[PDB]
Amino acid sequence: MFQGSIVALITPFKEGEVDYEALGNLIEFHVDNGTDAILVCGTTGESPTLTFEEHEKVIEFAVKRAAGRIKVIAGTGGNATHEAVHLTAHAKEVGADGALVVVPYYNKPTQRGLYEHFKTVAQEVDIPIIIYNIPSRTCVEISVDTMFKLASECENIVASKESTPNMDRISEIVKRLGESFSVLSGDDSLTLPMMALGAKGVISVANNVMPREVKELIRAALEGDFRRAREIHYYLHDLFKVLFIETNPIPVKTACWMLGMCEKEFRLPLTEMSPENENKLREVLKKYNLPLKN
Amino acid sequence: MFQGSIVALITPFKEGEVDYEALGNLIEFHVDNGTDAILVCGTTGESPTLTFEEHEKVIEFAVKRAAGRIKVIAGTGGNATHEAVHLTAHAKEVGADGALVVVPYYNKPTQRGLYEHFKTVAQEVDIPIIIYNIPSRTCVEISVDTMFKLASECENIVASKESTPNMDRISEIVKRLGESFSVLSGDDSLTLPMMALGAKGVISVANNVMPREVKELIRAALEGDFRRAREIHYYLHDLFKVLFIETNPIPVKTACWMLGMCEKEFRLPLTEMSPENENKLREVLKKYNLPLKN
Amino acid sequence: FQGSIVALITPFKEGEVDYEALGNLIEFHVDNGTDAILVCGTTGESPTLTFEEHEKVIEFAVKRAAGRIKVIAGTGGNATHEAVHLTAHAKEVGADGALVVVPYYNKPTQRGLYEHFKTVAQEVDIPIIIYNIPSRTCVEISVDTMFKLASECENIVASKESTPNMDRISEIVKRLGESFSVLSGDDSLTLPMMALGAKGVISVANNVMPREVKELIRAALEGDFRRAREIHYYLHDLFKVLFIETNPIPVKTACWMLGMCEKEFRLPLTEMSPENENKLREVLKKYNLPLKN
Amino acid sequence: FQGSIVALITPFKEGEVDYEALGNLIEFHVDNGTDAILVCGTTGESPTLTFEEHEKVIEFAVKRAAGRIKVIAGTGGNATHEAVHLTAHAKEVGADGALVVVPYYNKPTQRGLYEHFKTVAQEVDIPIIIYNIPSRTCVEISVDTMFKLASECENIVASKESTPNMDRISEIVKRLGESFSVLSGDDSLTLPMMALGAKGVISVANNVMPREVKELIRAALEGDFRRAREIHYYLHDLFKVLFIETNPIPVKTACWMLGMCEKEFRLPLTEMSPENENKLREVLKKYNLPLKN
Repeated sequence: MFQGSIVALITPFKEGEVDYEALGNLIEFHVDNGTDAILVCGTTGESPTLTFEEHEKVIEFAVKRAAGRIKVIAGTGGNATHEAVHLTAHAKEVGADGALVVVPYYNKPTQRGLYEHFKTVAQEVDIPIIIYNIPSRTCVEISVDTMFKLASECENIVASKESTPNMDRISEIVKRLGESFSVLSGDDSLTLPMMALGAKGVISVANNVMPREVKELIRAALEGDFRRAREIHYYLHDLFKVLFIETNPIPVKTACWMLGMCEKEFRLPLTEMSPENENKLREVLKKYNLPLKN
Repeated sequence: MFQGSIVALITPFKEGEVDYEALGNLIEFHVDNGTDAILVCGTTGESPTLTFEEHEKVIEFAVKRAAGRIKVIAGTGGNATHEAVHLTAHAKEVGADGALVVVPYYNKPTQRGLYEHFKTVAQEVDIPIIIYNIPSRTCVEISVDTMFKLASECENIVASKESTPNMDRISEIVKRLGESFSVLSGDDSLTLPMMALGAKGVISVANNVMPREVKELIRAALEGDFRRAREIHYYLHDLFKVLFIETNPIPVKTACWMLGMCEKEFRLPLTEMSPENENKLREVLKKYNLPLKN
Repeated sequence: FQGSIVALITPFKEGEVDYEALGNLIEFHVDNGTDAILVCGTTGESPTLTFEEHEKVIEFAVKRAAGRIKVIAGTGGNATHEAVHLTAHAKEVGADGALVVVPYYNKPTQRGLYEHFKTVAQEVDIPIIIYNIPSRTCVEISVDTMFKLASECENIVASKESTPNMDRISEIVKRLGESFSVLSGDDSLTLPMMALGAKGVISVANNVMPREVKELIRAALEGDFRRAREIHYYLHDLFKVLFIETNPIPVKTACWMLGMCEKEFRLPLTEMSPENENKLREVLKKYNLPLKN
Repeated sequence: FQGSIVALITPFKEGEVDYEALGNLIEFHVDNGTDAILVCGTTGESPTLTFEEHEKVIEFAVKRAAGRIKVIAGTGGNATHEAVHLTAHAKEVGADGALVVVPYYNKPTQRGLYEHFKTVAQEVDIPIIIYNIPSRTCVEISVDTMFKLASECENIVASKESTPNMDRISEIVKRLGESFSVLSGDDSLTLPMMALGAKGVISVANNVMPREVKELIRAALEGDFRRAREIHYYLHDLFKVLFIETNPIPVKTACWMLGMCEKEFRLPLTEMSPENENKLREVLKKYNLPLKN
């Protein structure tokens, strides 16, 4: 059921606090632009620097604002199982449609550890769970064997956001976990090839600024029209690349600021772009004829 | 122009010499199974252990025996420019339809060195040239910038065999180089996603064993029917994987032996598979109900 | 900061920090000559300790140590504001230094890393040790950034390097002051790093064979690498087995066998596979360690 | 095999091997204390030399050196039959040893790696040095395979290790005999590898500063790492710049600047990017070297 165009929403900041009015407008932005679901408090949403309480407040707020018009997925994981259980329980409590649980970063648990982590959370909270695999950030990877064991034991574990350049891994997951499981692209530039292999959508960064176009790419792929998919993919390629000229979400939050959707404010260790890179970004957005407010 | 199902043909040996009887039968095998072109003396053909002379002989043998019934591409590269020019000139003289020139391995030339290497070969020999990029073996990669410059300056540098797991590189090549350039998959398990991005075919290891099925996969992709492409892809997945249980071409040549197409003979440093892996290979081939003779 | 420093494990007992075990651990190192105790590091399962447990463990280590042994507090994370607060607390309770890991997971730009450490350093007047371990953080603080940081912040005085790149060690030693201190972040690399100029090690092996490791350090610091090699190769098997599974799984299991703590981890960490635990036991018995479990 | 060994460049002139220049290079090393010369190695552009030139260069070197300095012949490739014949030729013409690289590009299995070296070693009674450089060959010979080879063939006596993994060096030193010799395959890692037990280096840097490198090796062999460190750090800038571009592009260019050979490579190798060549010149000037070009 998790499919289509999903946006990894940035978390607006103002006066060093979560900017709820901007977040609210961001939600409306996606409701009227065709986005299928919003992921709040994810990596792109700067969850590392959000307090545990801001996490629960943002999730609760998003659910209330969206109010069923679009799905709301909450980023509820970390590298501590007990903590992930509590936050996932909260998401369940406040009405979130699903929980995105990242593979534990930094402490590099064994595969048995990864199994017990996800199993513990899934058996504790009756909410759809999406595994989030991104080795380039977590410095560890959940094996397909482990994913298979997890999806088989917990009807609760239904999908995986894959931020991996290995198409072979996607093939393995699609083939082994079967049709009731859903693979979601964790990288905009790889959505087309991943969907050609059976992925059901993408949890996108580019979605933050060009919702309609990304949505179109997804529908073309879902329809099996890859001639049209390629057309959109190559048109959006420049955007996909520039959004990563610096560590995500630095570029995407900066782009949203340029479009007047939020304040140009991050929380350390994240910082504003280098003037040179920020100008490259502005120039790319202009080529797409986006209405820049700042 | 170079597209479809192309086989990276093994080079059969017998009594420590090239087995021309077996090589001839291999050519017949591909002529009546619909293969689009035969590539001889590539990595899968054990070019590393073939003398310059055997290279020359295998290429002429392939062209003459093919007798115009199937395209013949000659593997003519190495890591020394002078000899690459010489062998490529030979391929041209004996009527090869094209030359596959690998990115120099081991000596890791600079990008300028790669530019001069390929430019020299292309300008000296008027034969269509396919660049062969495989970083996992050569330990260096020809940048897209270098490829763009070469393709722009040399009319006969028309394609690239890409054995890379980076779909983004494929996107970059398709987008930056003309519609007049052809990208060929250099990895059987990656053919589907690469063609979804615009690749025109594959220089395959698997079609040595199942040419009809692989061509069917290519046909579906070219027609844009990725639903059918996926069915073939996943059907052939076990085959694609087992053929790399040990360094290519050890398993594929062993598979050809089991099918009775060649002797189970390699040239050191290559060796026969371990008894255990060989048995695992046989099990996979039986699963595909292949007519094993050995 | 120099010598044999131990990246101490954090004992657990039925869901909570085991302070009696931790207390014995402190005396264990006071009695064996260890130069300093690092609490709440990766080896101490910092990832699964709440913020309150961090500050609690840090104060407990300082107060129970009572100046008998130097205490270093692991106070970093990937959020600058939190790191400042925890580092301030370490300073507040009297820790001798603060180990601040390079932000993990969010991969800050070098400018971000600069501002991260600068902020903590300028806010808390306590000696700071940068902790670089790319294999876990998935990002690396550049030597250019370290140079700039050490040049501007007088209290940024050292770096724990868990890197297999000896060239990076050479660049740091060469570019940063003679005063700056490079501490090995990998037991297996202590000898080569010290031959290059490193001042010591923040070890994992220290948790079970404090005297032998201290011996390795002394020989290296004395310039007697003939002897350092003798100790290095003798402890080689120990060094390797301690990483048969993700650290601190092996070392805590070893401490348990030695009767130094309960066999309890916090998920996602788990007990070793029975076959790897058997391997660990065999190695320990080979060093004739008095196992109690 | 030990001490300071030079991976000699191969001078070219008008598309042919420049024997006059080569002879002078040999005298240069006899005059400056180099322990052995390796001809037709990666640094000597073996990839672009014909089998014929390989034979010619090796025979020329032995005849010129005439025992005043040891001569090691690069005789390997990724084809076993070919390596046997070239190695046989090296022994025939009087080479003191043969360096056989781990097969590149075709990625043999460990069994193939075993058979490759075993076949060469059993066919030719000449001391053999294994050359492991994963960054170029794209495969690595495991310590297990090395152990099996060294145990089986008395003439497989050493390994040139171009790896940044000190743990691999420790493993080789500990597992293989005291007789087996590990030689650094990277100038910047000679110090740490020797601190671990390596016996010398097959260097690129001593092509231009033979005396200084020799002193580094001597200090290390004597166990005086304080002195080894000052030389290591003194030569760091040189070690670094010699790899600003793929070796041997920088070192051959340096030799040309020193007037030791013509500025000529064989494609696919090319002259340095202009900006990089200028950076190289600056570094050599900093060392006050007598530049002729």
